[PDB]
Formats: sequence, C-alpha cells, structure tokens
Amino acid sequence: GNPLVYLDVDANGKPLGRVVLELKADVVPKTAENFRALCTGEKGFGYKGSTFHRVIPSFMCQAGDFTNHNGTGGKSIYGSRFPDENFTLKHVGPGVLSMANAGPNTNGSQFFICTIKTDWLDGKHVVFGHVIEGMDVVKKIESFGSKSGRTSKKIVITDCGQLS
Ligand SMILES: CCOC(=O)CNC(=O)NCc1cccc(-c2cccnc2)c1
Ligand SMILES: [K+]
Repeated sequence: GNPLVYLDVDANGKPLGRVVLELKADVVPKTAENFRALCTGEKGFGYKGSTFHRVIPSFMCQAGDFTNHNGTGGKSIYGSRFPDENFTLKHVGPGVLSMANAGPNTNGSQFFICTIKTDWLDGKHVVFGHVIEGMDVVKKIESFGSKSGRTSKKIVITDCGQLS
C-alpha cells in the first residue's frame, strides 16, 4: 500500500503535534519513495532536525531544506535533483503535499503542505500526497508564518518516520 509517514513538529522547542501524510506511490513512485526515505533517515540524511523555513498564511507551509535551512539547499536520495515524475495529481485543496522546485526538473527534498487550494501550481509542481491527520497541526505551523514567508518562531521537524 501507499506509505503513511509522519512529521512531529515543534515551535521554539514546544511540540505542536503530528502531521500524518499519505504518499501516492501508486501514482508517483519515485517522488513518494524519495520523501519516505527522507522521513525515515535510512539513507543517512533526511528531514529530522530540519525546519519549515517558509510559511505563508493562506497559502502553504514549506520545508525540506535540510542542508541550508533557507530554501537554497536540500537534495534527494537519488542525487542533487531529479526529474518531474508526472503532473497527474492536482493541487485540489488544503492538505495537498507537493514538491517545491526552482523550475522544471529541479526536485530535491523541499516540499510544501498547502493551506488553500493552489491550482495555479498544477502542471508545475509534482503533487505526491496529502494530509491524513493533523491538519490542525498544519494550521498551527501556518500561524507562525507571515506574508513574507518568514516565521516568527523556529519551526522544527523534531522527529519523523514511517507508520506503514
Ligand atoms: C509553493 C512552492 O513554492 C516554490 O517551490 C517556490 N520556489 C522555491 O521555493 N524555490 C527554492 C527551491 C525549491 C526546491 C529546490 C531548490 C533547489 C534546486 C536546485 C538547487 N538548489 C536548490 C530550490
Ligand atoms: K499572494
């Protein structure tokens, strides 16, 4: 079945809760496997201890830059970047999990969780999952963002992994 993974998130060292995500390995197996492996840390690197570096209320919460912690880094389990797998899944609403990028075929490790429908990203960002549980946790993260994307507290994925 599709992986179920989790991110345990804190704000300045205080726990906000758990976000549980389904990864659509059935539609985007390579993108799903990348994220799954970065949650478990099984390749020797990943998301544990990294931050939500860009959080824009009424838009999305962005994370996964585990090298530079600011949107300029990250890498995949494959290499520094990998191709856009397909654009089959769309940005249909809040809770969509999608790859951040710097243009075509630049996926690494950065990702975003949508807090609104972001349909203008369809065909540009590879959607690969959605929130199963903890949209209230996403909403708390969203609360610490700003229109500039800068966060008012340090938002940290303190643990992460695979449930099934
Ligand atoms: C809502 C999603 O928004 C975005 O993706 C907007 N764009 C960014 O944030 N770009 C920053 C970004 C995102 C993903 C990969 C890279 C990258 C690629 C290659 C080498 N180094 C870094 C950069
Ligand atoms: K805007």
